[PDB]
Amino acid sequence: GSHMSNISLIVGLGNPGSEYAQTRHNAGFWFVEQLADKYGITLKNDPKFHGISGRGNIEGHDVRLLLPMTYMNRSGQSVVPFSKFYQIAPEAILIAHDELDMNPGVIRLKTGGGHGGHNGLRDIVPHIGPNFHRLRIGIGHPGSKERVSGHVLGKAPSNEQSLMDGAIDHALSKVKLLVQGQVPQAMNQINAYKPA
Ligand SMILES: Nc1ccn([C@@H]2O[C@H](CO)[C@@H](O)[C@@H]2O)c(=O)n1
Repeated sequence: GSHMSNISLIVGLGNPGSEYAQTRHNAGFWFVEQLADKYGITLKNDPKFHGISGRGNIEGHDVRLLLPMTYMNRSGQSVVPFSKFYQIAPEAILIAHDELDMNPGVIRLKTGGGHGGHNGLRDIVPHIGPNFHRLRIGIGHPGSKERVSGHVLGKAPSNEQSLMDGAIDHALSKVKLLVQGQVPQAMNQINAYKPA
């Protein structure tokens, strides 16, 4: 299975389909797809676990990537059985997701805590507990709670998209630390990112 807090499973949350691919709620997909491309990890169809998944080497470590294809609020129906089958403990899991409570261009590595109202995380924490790592990709908040669906299911304006893209790019460069178990250093160096 997994080994200590070397990250060996990286999950990106999002919704399937071209209609959702550019929406803010797919920030985790963006990160994992870009990471897969950087390291040459093939993301292939994985019907058994209701997702797309891959396995390959990141910096000398065997890592698995997962994009649930369940729709966001059923993400645990992919992540939980996958992690159980491969014997990956929460402490070895990184979940990338959009974060309403942070600005575009802000990114943070967090360990633990609740779902913060994120309905993908809400589907995962009850099963595996909170002690997985999160890459919180700021997307901003619409202001009101009745607007949250329109915000997360919206396509950001170009300035906000550029700010998210730069943050995601920065985080990609820090995955080496994570797969090596250097979570403190990764946290410091990811959380210090500024866009300008
Ligand atoms: N055909 C496409 C076009 C874009 N994207 C993703 O949407 C973000 C915003 O355009 C991009 O940053 C990101 O690539 C996608 O996944 N597939």
